Amino acid sequence: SHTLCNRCGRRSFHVQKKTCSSCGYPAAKTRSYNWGAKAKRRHTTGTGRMRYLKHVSRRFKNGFQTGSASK
Amino acid sequence: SNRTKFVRSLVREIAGLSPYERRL
Amino acid sequence: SVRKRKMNRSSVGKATRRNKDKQRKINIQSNPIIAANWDYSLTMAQNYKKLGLRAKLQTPAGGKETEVVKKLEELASRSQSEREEEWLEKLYKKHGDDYKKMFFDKKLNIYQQSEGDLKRRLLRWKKRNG
Amino acid sequence: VKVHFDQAGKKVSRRNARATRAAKIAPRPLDLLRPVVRAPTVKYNRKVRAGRGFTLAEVKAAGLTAAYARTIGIAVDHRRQNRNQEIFDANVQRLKEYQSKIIVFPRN
Amino acid sequence: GAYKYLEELQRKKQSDVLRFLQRVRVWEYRQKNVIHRAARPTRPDKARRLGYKAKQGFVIYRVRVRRGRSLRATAEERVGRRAANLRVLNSYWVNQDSTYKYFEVILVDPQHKAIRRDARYNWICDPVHKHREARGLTATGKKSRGINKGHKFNNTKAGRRKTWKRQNTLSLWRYRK
Amino acid sequence: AGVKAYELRTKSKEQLASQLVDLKKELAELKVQKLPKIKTVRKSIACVLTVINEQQREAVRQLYKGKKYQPKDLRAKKTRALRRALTKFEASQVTEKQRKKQIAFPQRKYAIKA
Amino acid sequence: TWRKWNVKVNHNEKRYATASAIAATAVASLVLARGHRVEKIPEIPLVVSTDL
RNA sequence: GUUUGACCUCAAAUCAGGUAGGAGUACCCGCUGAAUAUCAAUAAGCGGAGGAAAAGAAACCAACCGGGAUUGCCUUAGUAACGCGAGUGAAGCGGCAAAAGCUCAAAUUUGAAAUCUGGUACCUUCGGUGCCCGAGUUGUAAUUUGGAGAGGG
RNA sequence: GUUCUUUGUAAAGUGCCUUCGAAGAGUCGAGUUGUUUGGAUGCAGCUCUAAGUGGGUGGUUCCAUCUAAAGCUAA
RNA sequence: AUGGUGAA
Ligand SMILES: [Zn+2]
Repeated sequence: SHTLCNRCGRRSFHVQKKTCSSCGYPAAKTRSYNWGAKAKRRHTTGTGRMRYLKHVSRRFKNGFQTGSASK
Repeated sequence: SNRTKFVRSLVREIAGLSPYERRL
Repeated sequence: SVRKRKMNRSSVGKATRRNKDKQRKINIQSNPIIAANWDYSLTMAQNYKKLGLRAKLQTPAGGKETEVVKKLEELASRSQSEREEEWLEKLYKKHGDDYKKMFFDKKLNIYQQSEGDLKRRLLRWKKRNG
Repeated sequence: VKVHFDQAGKKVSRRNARATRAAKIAPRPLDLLRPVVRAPTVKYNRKVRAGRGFTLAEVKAAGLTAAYARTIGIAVDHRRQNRNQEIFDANVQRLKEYQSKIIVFPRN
Repeated sequence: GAYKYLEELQRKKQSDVLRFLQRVRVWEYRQKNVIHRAARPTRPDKARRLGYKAKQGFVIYRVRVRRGRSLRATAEERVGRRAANLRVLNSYWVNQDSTYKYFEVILVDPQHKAIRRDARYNWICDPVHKHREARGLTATGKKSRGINKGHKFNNTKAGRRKTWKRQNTLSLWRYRK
Repeated sequence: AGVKAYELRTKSKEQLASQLVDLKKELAELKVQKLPKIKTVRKSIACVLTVINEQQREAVRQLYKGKKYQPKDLRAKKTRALRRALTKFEASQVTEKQRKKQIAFPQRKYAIKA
Repeated sequence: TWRKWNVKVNHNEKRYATASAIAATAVASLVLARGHRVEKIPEIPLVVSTDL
């Protein structure tokens, strides 16, 4: 009935309906609801690698400076 | 203001009477 | 929260900022005289009283001139353009001190300046030059 | 349900903000001179209290303009009228005392 | 100025001249899309008094809304959704009939350097002004919100939900009163 | 151990490419064996590639020297929200009337004792 | 979190308690019963010069 | 003119310079919204922002010898008022925290659209200048926002 | 504090005399229908639609206070 | 009751 979803890979992509019940694929918005507090936590930001969000705090501390050290 | 009164009179003559005013 | 735990577990490290002490300390940055006499050990009201100044103009809520002399002593610490000067000189030569005649000069008083303005400008020119 | 555990924290923050304002506004007293006001509601009319700002008539009678007065630390309120000679005289005297006590540094 | 004459003429809305103008303009617009770019406003006095200026950065849009969430609010929301890169400042009525009601909305582009360097209009470039119609900050939105002074707006002076929260909260101090 | 970046800074594009090719050949030869030298050559390859990229980026910046609308790659990476939030000059812009009012009646510094 | 933590005390009662505590210090026997090794103090209450 | 030009309108370009989705969501704003009075402008849903948001300088509050932006607290007060039944429930005045006023439409710069976007070459590059291009006259700058204000001496 | 520049018959303020002296319409308002309020107000579909010594809010002949139908603004 | 899931 369901199949792997490219966006999330949760194996919840309905074959007949061609939609993912978990992440809402292919809808642009990611499916989420307030009553699904555990569901939101399972997919809340920070559960992944956070390749870019991690360094934002460090960059802000320096005022987003650019260049190089003067040695 | 005299100018305002003149403008109001000019507009009154230009616009004529409204359909509800024409009943008078 | 999930993000806080991830950050704590991540090897990137926290962007630590220690500024609690700096909230209590504030340096005066609007007067050189006050800075030399201001004492951070005392409070705002105490410092103002020590300097001899009022920290409140209205009746404050709840219960409660050796320096002002320097402030008082601190209190004791335009021309005409070349073209304007030439224009004034032309009119002065053509009419001298005859302000009324100068006013009606059609081909020298290009700008219809009043008698008062003309005489004031001429007096300024005379004082500056002669 | 909100509990004001921060009461001490709020007071400390207010004091720190006042100290910062003083540091930035060291020469000035942090306050604008306010006029005396008689309240409506006869239950309180006996009480005199500070107002928002001096009326234009009072400022004119004090020998200064509203635009200049504001730069010297005088609150100006153009909404309040004047209907009492005693209050007007008191406000004029207060403004005169303020002018005689203020010291203004040169702009040079 | 001529704008006073325009305002006075527009005061007599039911004049036979304005009736002809309106019935011509509605028919002309009926052959155009629901939302389309307008070359210039049809009511220069209203736009000028609403803050519109004929300079690079301002945009005029005409939108048609079904008669019978006010109609002006719906028009503002639609134009904002379509004009995502522009900010809705104000709008005014321009026509009506038995089937449709037409409103004109003026938009300012904050990306244009003319607006950014305009001291009298650069305020809209602040991110807090994004989608003013969405939060009902426009003239029509504020009017629908009941924001005003006096007893007639005591229950809706500033925030109908905020007062309910304030009167439903239980304030407890460290030392009980 | 390995190559030094400070030595490779002054090398030319052709010399850097030749060094990269030699390092790649060495890595390919070592892969057949399967040995810390593999790590050293891998690090040298990365250093050479980084030096080449740095040289290319500075050359690109030089060709776009001073002219408006440089490539977005060289533009600031601060954040999306800071490209908006009008710059200092735009924010400081003030109408002539307000400037005249400020000049006529600038905020004065004063104290109230006498 | 809204449980009572602070106790309101009359200001007059607070001053009374402070005065009683201050007075209690004047009795050496009472101070001795408090556990302080005041057995060798030259005088009670102990008064010292301001240079301290 | 059995032509050639001014515009206005409408399309297109792998055109140059730009922005929009979405994520997060404790607080903010709007819409919608249950389990005739009550749970209720709650729960849930949708859209839109920031470090705060909204509101904000009265077609205000008062009937006084009057107060004078908005906002938060105590008080007003469990009062007025209502549903007079269970129950809901304000607001002025008063004290406190912090205070800042302004910008357009409106009456001719007409003795000079004096305004502004963009391209180009430089410099002291969050911008400035010479030139060009285009917008603007169906109004871009200064002068006025009721506290009046404007032409003159 | 230190150093170069201003200028151009350039821009403002004070008191007096003089000649003038604009003000957000399908908007206010009434009617009706849905909606909210403990407020009878406000919100909302639609017929009509207001005046400039005019209009809104309050009471015993009216007297008191502002000038809505645009917008910005830290605490 | 609100929002979703699969099932002809
Ligand atoms: Zn999926």
